[PDB]
Amino acid sequence: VVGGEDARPNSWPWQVSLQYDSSGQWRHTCGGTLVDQSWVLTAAHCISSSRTYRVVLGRHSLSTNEPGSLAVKVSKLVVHQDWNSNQLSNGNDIALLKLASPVSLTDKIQLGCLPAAGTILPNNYVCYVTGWGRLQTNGASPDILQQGQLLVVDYATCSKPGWWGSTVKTNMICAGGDGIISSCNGDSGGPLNCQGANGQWQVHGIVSFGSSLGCNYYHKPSVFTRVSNYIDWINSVIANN
Ligand SMILES: *C(=O)[C@H](CC=C)[C@H]1CCC[C@@H]1O
Repeated sequence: VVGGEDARPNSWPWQVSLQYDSSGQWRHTCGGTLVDQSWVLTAAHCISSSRTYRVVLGRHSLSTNEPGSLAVKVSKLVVHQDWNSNQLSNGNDIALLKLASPVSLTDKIQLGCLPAAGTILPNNYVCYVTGWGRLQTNGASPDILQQGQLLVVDYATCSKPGWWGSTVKTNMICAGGDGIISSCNGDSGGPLNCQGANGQWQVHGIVSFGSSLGCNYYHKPSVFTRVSNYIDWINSVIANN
């Protein structure tokens, strides 16, 4: 996250680290959200069928084995069937990962709540992106979970040709776009968290893409997969695997 700050420890208890095996080291590559005791939600672009995956849960520092943090092997990968890696701007950038065994819920490890089907956030809605990605474009990755505040930019604005133009579809969410705060490489797959009308935190987006001009860029909002578009698919995959 560029332009953000350290999260409070364990305050985003659904946030996952998605890691792969790199030459006998476990290496962070994407974020994710725990969405059921057996399933993590993430971005399809984070998945290669050739890598091997584990998920780390209940974490704050990526390098410290903190008490009550947990690594679990990932055993099944389910990418959205309409995802095309060669057409990232079509959307459908979504994947569900099955854990080898269910996690027990705790104070540090909780489920992230999804919005109703079809829910659209209005312009300037307040949300927060979280992750262990880069702190600036091509710069450092933190050890500690960051968060950053991002306001929703609605479709009508974000599709303008000064913004993303036609890169952006109604199956995505735009947030940010001031050039101060953004997601960045390494935040991919993790949550856009927005608090619903009754206090509750919900995960509305999955970090998908930013601009080749830079992670933080005026009138290039960070783009997210819109979770309220796949509620039905998420539940089918879970019932059927
Ligand atoms: C994820 O962190 C990145 C988007 C965030 C702004 C992805 C861009 C391509 C590589 C990475 O997976």
